Amino acid sequence: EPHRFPPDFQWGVATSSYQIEGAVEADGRSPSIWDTFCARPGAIADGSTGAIANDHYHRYREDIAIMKQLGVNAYRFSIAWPRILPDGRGRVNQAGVDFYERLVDSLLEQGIEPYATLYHWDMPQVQHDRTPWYDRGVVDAFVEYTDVITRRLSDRVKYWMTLNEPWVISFLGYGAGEHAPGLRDKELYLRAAHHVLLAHGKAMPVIRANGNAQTKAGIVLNLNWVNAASDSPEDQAAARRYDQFFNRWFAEPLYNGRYPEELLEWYGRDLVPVQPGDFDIITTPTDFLAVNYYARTTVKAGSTDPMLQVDFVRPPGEYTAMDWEVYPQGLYNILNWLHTDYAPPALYVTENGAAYDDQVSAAGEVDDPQRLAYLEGHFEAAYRAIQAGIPLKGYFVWSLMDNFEWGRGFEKRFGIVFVDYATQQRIIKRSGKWFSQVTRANGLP
Ligand SMILES: OC[C@H]1O[C@H](O[C@H]2[C@H](O)[C@@H](O)[C@@H](O)O[C@@H]2CO)[C@H](O)[C@@H](O)[C@@H]1O
Ligand SMILES: OC[C@H]1O[C@H](O)[C@H](O)[C@@H](O)[C@@H]1O
Repeated sequence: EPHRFPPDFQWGVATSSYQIEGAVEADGRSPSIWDTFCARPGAIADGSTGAIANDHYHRYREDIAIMKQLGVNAYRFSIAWPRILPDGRGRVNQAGVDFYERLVDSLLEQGIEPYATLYHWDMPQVQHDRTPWYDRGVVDAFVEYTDVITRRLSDRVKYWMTLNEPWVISFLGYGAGEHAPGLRDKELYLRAAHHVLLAHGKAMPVIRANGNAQTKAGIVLNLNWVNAASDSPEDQAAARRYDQFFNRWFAEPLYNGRYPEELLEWYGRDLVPVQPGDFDIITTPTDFLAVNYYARTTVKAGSTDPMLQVDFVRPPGEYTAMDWEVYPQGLYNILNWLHTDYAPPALYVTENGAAYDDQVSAAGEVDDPQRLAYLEGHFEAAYRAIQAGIPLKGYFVWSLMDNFEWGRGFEKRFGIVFVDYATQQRIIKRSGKWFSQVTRANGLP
């Protein structure tokens, strides 16, 4: 049925700075909101921190040799704000810029296109003390950081992403208390949600000004396929509300200068601190939309989430170790929705992958058939998306290697490369050896 991807398709792997880098005190780095959040009891399921992680700081060169073995033509990573501006603003930490210059230099000389995420959830603690995401001052703080780092790197970085997953930043950070800084307040979530969009909009012309005519920028949304548990009229209303909350809350502002009206009303329209010209800033034209896709969420009328009055149903099917339903059709559905409704000139899958229990065999191999089947089904959905005329330009697997899985710690392994945390040994997994032939064939056997 299906083989070959377009000739210039970007095959990638993805990481974030706090998840892989470690060396949290090295070279003038100040603590991030995650360094502080990991101290909180019950915050990390395994009681771990990102202090060491994969030691990608002291070890990037070896990790790039592994990407060459995987045959990626693209690597997606984040830049740690805590290393660039340790005081949050003002004094540039030259050693911090240096690391990202060495990283980008070593990537380009191995022919790997760098895709840089500016914010992947690791705001300096000291800056959070002045401007939490719910404080409108955060916008100019982020623009300043954007300005400093885009001035140093845009000679060599063409592809820039503003913020990773506004929903996670605002709801998990400020609404559910599950992510740094660990606050639980409807108003704080809605304000943080708005300042993430504004921070995205205000950064766009700074990225373009500090670049060339080749510079491309956009935001990264997490989007999952949402499913009504039944056709009961109040189960379909529950699903519609969770869809608005999860998928439409950022996409509608970015393309149509509006929040989803009925959920805005349900919340209390006043809680969102919209000022004049905010939607003009939020709608600033992007070169692409980056999508982070993992699962189908099936919703019923209920009160688990008391804010949304919904319960979650697990339909019969396959579940990852995160307890996420495997649903490749979902990826095709999300990409087609975005295509038909927002017509972005380019789409990237900047994240997709799965956590399964990995073991090193006596032979020293990691046999992950369930991860391999996850990836195969989703690459298949992406291939169908391209055949339907959807302008998908690349696909980045989450993740290059096992890393700090935020509130799950190291117990959840998303790598196509295994990490023995005892020694920092990388073992390419079966899923990784298969990916290595997918990249070289530029499609599926
Ligand atoms: O760790 C479990 C975590 O899962 C969900 O959060 C996901 C979300 O579905 C994704 O779209 C993704 O980008 O990021 C999240 C981080 O894992 C749950 O909603 C969340 O409460 C839960 O902690
Ligand atoms: O929580 C699973 C994934 O969610 C998000 O998409 C993050 O960018 C990634 O760091 C994490 O692994």
